[PDB]
Amino acid sequence: CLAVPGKVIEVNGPVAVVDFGGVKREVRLDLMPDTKPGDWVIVHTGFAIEKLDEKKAMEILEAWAEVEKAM
Repeated sequence: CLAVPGKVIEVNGPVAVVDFGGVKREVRLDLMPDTKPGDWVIVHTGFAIEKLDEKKAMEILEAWAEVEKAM
């Protein structure tokens, strides 16, 4: 919905491929260089700015679903 987490599926140096609901995008990892496939990330202007796990990604999606329903 807005800055929704994506799943890191590939890492090549400072560039990752990250899957956002089926749509893969290239994402820069310079700010989080330890990121690995299987991690989740929040992305701002093409750069991963937070690394998170699946559990937290789920909770964020649940919150979005809730705010959207509430509005």
